[PDB]
Amino acid sequence: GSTRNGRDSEAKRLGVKRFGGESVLAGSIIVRQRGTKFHAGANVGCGRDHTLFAKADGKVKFEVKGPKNRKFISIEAE
Amino acid sequence: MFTINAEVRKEQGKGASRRLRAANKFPAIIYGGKEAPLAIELDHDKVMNMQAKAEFYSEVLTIVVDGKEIKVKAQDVQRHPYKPKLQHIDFVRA
Amino acid sequence: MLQPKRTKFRKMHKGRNRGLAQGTDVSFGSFGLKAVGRGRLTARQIEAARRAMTRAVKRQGKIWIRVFPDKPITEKPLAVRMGKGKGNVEYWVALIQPGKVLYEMDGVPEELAREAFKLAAAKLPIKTTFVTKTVM
RNA sequence: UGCCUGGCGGCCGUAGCGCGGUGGUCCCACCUGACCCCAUGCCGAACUCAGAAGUGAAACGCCGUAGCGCCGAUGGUAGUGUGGGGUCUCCCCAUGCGAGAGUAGGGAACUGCCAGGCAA
RNA sequence: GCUCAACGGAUAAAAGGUACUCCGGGGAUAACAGGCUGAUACCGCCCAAGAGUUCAUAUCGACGGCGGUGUUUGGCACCUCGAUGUCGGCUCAUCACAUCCUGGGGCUGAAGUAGGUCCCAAGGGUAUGGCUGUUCGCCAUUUAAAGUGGUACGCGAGCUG
RNA sequence: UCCUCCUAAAGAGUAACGGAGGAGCACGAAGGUUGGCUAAUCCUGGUCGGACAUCAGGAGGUUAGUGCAAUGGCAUAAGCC
RNA sequence: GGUUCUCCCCGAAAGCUAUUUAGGUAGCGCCUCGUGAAUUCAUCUCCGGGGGUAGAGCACUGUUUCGGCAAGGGGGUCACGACUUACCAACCCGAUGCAAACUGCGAAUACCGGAGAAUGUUAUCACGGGAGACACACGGCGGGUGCUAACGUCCGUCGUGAAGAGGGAAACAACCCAGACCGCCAGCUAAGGUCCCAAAGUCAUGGUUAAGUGGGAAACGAUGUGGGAAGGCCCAGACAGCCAGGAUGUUGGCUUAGAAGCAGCCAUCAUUUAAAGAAAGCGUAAUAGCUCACUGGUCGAGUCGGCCUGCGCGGAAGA
Repeated sequence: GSTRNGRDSEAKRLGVKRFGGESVLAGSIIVRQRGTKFHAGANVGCGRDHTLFAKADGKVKFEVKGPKNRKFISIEAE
Repeated sequence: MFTINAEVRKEQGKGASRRLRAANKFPAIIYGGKEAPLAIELDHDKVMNMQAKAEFYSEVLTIVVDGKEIKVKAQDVQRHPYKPKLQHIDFVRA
Repeated sequence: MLQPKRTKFRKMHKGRNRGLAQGTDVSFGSFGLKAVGRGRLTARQIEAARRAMTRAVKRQGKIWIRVFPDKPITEKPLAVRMGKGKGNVEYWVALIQPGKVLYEMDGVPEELAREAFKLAAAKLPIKTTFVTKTVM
C-alpha cells in the first residue's frame, strides 16, 4: 500500500555544551535550548534562542534558586 | 506464645540476600522505638508455617535473637510473587 | 472481546515483556487466579476463559478481571511483501508477567472456586496457579 | 540584651493550607475626605492626594492544633556496569553501584542587616 | 526576476513503442527448482459448552489452548543470468506412512448382514472410457480397492509438443 | 526541501516505503519601550435570556492563553490592556 | 576480463554528506609517509557536572476495572402539571492495573571538564605527498519492523570475519580459547577433554537415573522414583478387604397431569437410633432396583490426601 509518515528534521544539536566548572571565555555558548529550561544567572546572558552565553571568562556552576527550583546558570569568576 | 528463633545478619545486599534465600532461610528486620534497627536472619519453613495462623499477623510476637527476647508485631511482608514463600518481613519493635 | 475505547494512537511498538508483575496480592476478591508463566492474553482469550468460568459458578457470586488488553497487535496480510508500512490492527493483547493475578472470585465456596479456575485456565496460553486472599 | 513591629534579603513546602484562639499606646491594615496633583475604556473601587474620628471586623503578624500537603530512614525488591552460565521471546552466578513505591518516624520552618516601639 | 518542489538547481527549450530487436554487464536483482522460515495450508492433541429420545467423551465436538509436518498459498533473496530447458501426456519408476484394498484388534447409541470410530501393520495389490492442452474436475461403467504424498511440483544428453 | 514529537538505548548524533502531525506565512502592530492587569470551567443570584451573551459574588487555580503544527518555555509573565 | 621478479615495515574501509545519484564520484571519517609541537593523549582514583532512559509511579495527558455517594439519565405511571419508579451513570472518595509519542520520582553506565600517580616506541594534534574505500557479514546487548518468523530487514554499540592462520564445537568464514619472525624428535598451560577409533582417570568419595534418559520438542496426563516441609485419621484400635443394616410417614410441594431419596425451584428437616445423606451415581416413563456412604463385628499395624523440589515416562508421524 502506501505510507503517510517519514518526515522529520535536521536534529538541532541542542543541550549543554560547557558543563560545570569548566572555564569559558566570555561570549561562549553554554546551553543551546528550546525554551528557558535553564535560566540565566550571574554573569551569564540569555540570547534570542534561550542560549545562555557566558559573559566573563570564568567557570560555570548550575544552581536552583527562588521558589520554583529552576536550574540556574551562573559564572564563578576566575 | 509465638516464638521464632532468629540470628543476626552479617552480610547484606542483593547477593547476600539471594544466597541466604536459597538456603531455606530469609532475612527480616526489627525496627522501631528509638534504637538501632537489628537485621534479623531466620529460617523460612518455620515462619512460612507460622503465617498460616491468623494470629501471627495481629498479636504480639517474640523473636529470640542472641539469647534475648524482643517483642514485635508484623508490619510488612514480601511474598514471592509466584511461589508460596516469603522474602522479607518488617517487624515493628512493640 | 474486551477492547479499549478511543485510544490515543492506533499503532504502538512491539516492546519487551521483562520484569515481574503488579497484581500480586488478591485485593477485590477472596480467591484469585495468579499467573506463573510469561505470555500474553488476547481479548478472545480473556473472554473465553470468562465464559468457561462464569458457567461453573452459576452466575451468582462475583468475578473481577484484573487484566485489560490496551495494546494493539498489527498483522500483515497474506501474499504481501515486507515494508510498505506497519500492518493493520487485528486484535488486542494484555501483557502478563509472572505473578499477575488474572481473575478473582468471591461468593462461592473454596472448592467450587477451585474447580472453576481450572476450567478457565485450560483456555489460557499461560501457566497459572491458584491463590487465596492472604491477610496483609 | 530581652520581647513586639516594619522595610530588604538568605533559603525555598520539615517553610503550604485547613481549623481553634490572639494583638492596636507603637507599627500595620481597613477607615475619613477629595475642589484640587493625578486617576477610571463607567465608577476615587483601584491608582493618587489631603488628613486621623473609628475598629482590629476583614486582611496581616503571632500562638496552638496533624486533619491534609510536604520531609523521610534502615532492611528488602526492581534495574544495571564488567566477567562467566542456562531447560536462552527470558533469567541466573561472582563483583561494583543500587532506586521508586511503601514503613518507622520527623514535622505547624529557620536566619542575617537596618529602623521604630516597649521593658530592662 | 525561477512551486529551477526531481527543492546542492544537468539545457532557455524534451514524450512514448519495440513480440524486429541489439550491445555491455548482474544471481549486486525477478520468473523455474533448491535453501531458511512456517504466517498460511494440512495432520494430531488439550479444555469440555452443546447435540446425540436421558447421558459431554458410540459419534460430533463450540468458545479458546498446545504442537507436528514441509505436501499448499506466501515471506526472504542464500546458490545458479560466461544458460539449473517448462505445463500436461508417454515410458520406467522409487521411498515414506498420515493404510484406499487385503490382514489382525479395542469400543459401539454393534442381534445377524452391513457399518461408524479408533489403534497395529507398508508383504503384495491399487480402473477403463467420454469432454478438455490440461493436472484437477465432471460423467458413464467397473473393481477387493480405484489411497495420500516425497522424489528439480521424479523422469526432454529417454520420447512427445 | 523545511519544521515538531517518538523510535533514539538519560551528552550530541542515529536508519527503514518506522509510528504521528505541520510549513512554502502572517503583522507597520501582532514590532519597541514605559505603566498597569490575571486566566479555563463549573456554582448561585439576576429583565427579556435558553445548555451557553452581559452583570454580580463564590469555588477553582493556569485544567487558560500564546497570529498557525508539535515540543520546550512563560506570573518578573513571553499571556491581556 | 587480465595486469608478469623478491624481501622488509605499517596497514584500512564497506561510514556520514552531496550527487538525473544509488554498482560511479567528490569532501570528510578511518590508512600511510614526512615535518613540527605542547606530562598532548589513553587507562585509573578523586572531584565538579548536565540529564530523564532501565526501573518505578499514576499528580498531569489518555486508557482501565470494582464498590460507595450521586447529579443527571432511563423505564413505566398520571390528569396546566407530574406519580410510582426491575434500569444507564459524569465530578469526587476508597481500592486496581497500563503507556514509544504519560512524569508530582529516578538509576546503572556513557559523556564533558578539572586535579594526581603509574604505564604505554607521541600512543595526541596540526600541516604537506600518496592512497584505497563509500556492496559489508555474523555474534552479544538495546530496539524498530516481521509472526517477540527467517542464515530476513533497518539503525545503535562491542567483538570476530573481511584482511587471522592454530587448538576446540564430528565436518562447520563469521561461535569458544588464542593472535603464526625462523628453527628444534624440548617443557608448561587455555578452550575442550581422559573406555577403544583418538593423546590423556575404566581416578577417589557421595547421591540420582531404568528411560539408551543422557543422545530433539509443548499444552496436558499419570499409585515411575529420590530428598523436604507440614497436616488428618491411629494399637481407648484406623486404611483396603470380609457379615448385617443401608430406612419410617416425604404419592411432601410444582403450573394443582407425575416426578416419588436420586427434575426444575428449594429450604437442605425432624423423629426412629449402633447407624441412613428428604441422597453421590448407577434404575427409571414417573416408581420399583442394585448401591456405597454413615454403624458394629472381624482384623492387626500405620494409612490416606494435598504441597514444595531432583531426575525420569507418555503426548512423539516422512519420504
